[PDB]
Amino acid sequence: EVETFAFQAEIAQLMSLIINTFYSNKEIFLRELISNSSDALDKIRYESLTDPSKLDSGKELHINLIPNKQDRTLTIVDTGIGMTKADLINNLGTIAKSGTKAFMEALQAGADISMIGQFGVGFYSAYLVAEKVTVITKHNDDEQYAWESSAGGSFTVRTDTGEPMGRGTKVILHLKEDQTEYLEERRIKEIVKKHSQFIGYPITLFVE
Ligand SMILES: CCCCn1c(Cc2ccc3c(c2)OCO3)nc2c(N)ncnc21
Repeated sequence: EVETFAFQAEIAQLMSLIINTFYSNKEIFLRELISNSSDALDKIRYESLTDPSKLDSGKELHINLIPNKQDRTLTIVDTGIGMTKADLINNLGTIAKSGTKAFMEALQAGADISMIGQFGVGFYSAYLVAEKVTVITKHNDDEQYAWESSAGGSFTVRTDTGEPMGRGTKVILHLKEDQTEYLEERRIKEIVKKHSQFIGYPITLFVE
């Protein structure tokens, strides 16, 4: 069964801003997602130092970038801590409420969209390039879930029956028709080198 939820009004407002504002420097979505992956990998690494069994779901700590021109998706995969149902439905939105307010305040005063990551809401920059985002995630203490949203004020959560992932998160970007450059090897390499060159985990860019 699929459950449908409304975003909090402030998140919905953030998403509409991201979708609606004219802003050409869209490529920053990728460093925001890689940065989120890096934080998640830091988290499981740290937690495993006092409970080694937390890596029974997989010892390798890495990031994969997987373009698929047939499906028109760019997927950012990590083996980080993953997210629980409670994260997906309630807790991330709760935390994002204050970040959104600060960000939207910063934007008048002359900040720009590239600075979104300073406010803890960089995930939503995915909507600069994606018409739909699907997030598949597995946390040690919980089941594998699929979260999905095409914005418009709602998202869904379902238990995921797909290929079990062990532990971590896949963000599947269903790209807008005019954003297929982010499926091109040379373009992704350029962006990673420019914005994500010092991430402390291997980033493997898959080819097609
Ligand atoms: C705000 C950072 C924590 C939430 N989070 C995020 C950011 C985020 C925020 C909101 C989200 C979301 C993801 O999926 C659905 O809603 N990415 C990851 C990740 N790769 N691994 C673990 N946790 C993540």
